[PDB]
Amino acid sequence: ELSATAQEIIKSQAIATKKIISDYHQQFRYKLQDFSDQLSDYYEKFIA
Amino acid sequence: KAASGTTGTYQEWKDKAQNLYQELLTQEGQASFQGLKDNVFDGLVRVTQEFHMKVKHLIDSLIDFLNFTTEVLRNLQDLLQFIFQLIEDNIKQLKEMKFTYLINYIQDEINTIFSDYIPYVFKLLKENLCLNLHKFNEFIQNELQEAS
Repeated sequence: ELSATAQEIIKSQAIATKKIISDYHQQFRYKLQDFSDQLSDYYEKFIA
Repeated sequence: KAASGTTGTYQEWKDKAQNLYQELLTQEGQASFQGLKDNVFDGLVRVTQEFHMKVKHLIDSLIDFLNFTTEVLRNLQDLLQFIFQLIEDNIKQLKEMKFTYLINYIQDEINTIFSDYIPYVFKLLKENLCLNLHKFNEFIQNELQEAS
């Protein structure tokens, strides 16, 4: 019983552990895209 | 993998634990030690006989070595042989009157006493309490009558 309980607990933990990283990586990339877009208009905003 | 291995090892070792439980029950029954006592007594008798022979040989050789006292040495040899025979008799006796029985006897006695005599002692205390209380009532009634 103890072995089964431990196995199911670790299985439950693993999915959420992966889920967090999966959520965060895409936003990590979108931030790079946003920053690259921002750099384009720096000179124009400055001059204007 | 670690959990599987641990469970396997535990289940493997569960059997020898129960074998040891049976051995412990046998030991508490005191039925596996008397043989060791018999073996050690037999070894003691054998060693005593061998040493008897060696000592008498030593005395006999010493007599000739000195001659190379006599009556005293021969009497001492006879007395030492007598003491060796006494020692052998005592060893045989000790083998005969082994102590293994009283251990099991006292074990059974305590096991019986705990479950049998203790409630009776409690009942004795309860009965004595009630009797003393009633006697107290009687005596105070008499004393109060006298005081009145």
